[PDB]
Parts: sequence; structure tokens; C-alpha cells
Amino acid sequence: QQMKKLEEESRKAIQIAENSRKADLDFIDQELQKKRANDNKFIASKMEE
Amino acid sequence: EEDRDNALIQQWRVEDTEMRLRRETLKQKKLQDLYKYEEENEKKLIEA
Repeated sequence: QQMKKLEEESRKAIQIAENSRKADLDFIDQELQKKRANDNKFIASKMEE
Repeated sequence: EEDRDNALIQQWRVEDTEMRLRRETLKQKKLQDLYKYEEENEKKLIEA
């Protein structure tokens, strides 16, 4: 039954760590994709007047 | 791309220079006519 709590320990060792660290990455991806949009807009916005 | 952006300094900086110089040579043409227009107007006042 320890071995059972252990299979659960993996689930309780938190596969959600995926989701937690992922959330931190979802944030960096907005910083990144915001910037990607801005890389194309930084080019577009700086010219021509 | 940062390096592209550094290149974009110089690339747009020279276009600024380019459009400016297009006008600078166009001046030279217009100003020679400016000269005569004024010289001619005087030359006739004197003549009359």
C-alpha cells in the first residue's frame, strides 16, 4: 500500500508542476509573442515621415 | 535583428540624406533661375 501511495506520490509529486512551471512559461511566451508582434511593429513604426 | 536595427540607423539616416540631397541639387537648378529672374527685372528698369 506504500507502493500505492507512491504511485500516487508521483501524482502528488505533482504532475501539476507541468502546469505550474508551464504557467510561468505561458507568461514568458506572452512576453515573447508580444515582442514578436513588436519586432514586426518596431520595424513598421520607425520610418518614412 | 538588433544588428539589423543598427543597420537601420544608417540605412534610414542615409535615405534622410538622400531625399535631402535630391532637394539640394534641385535647389541649384532653381536658384540659377532665381538669379536671372531678379537680374533681368533690374536690367529692364534701368533700360526704361
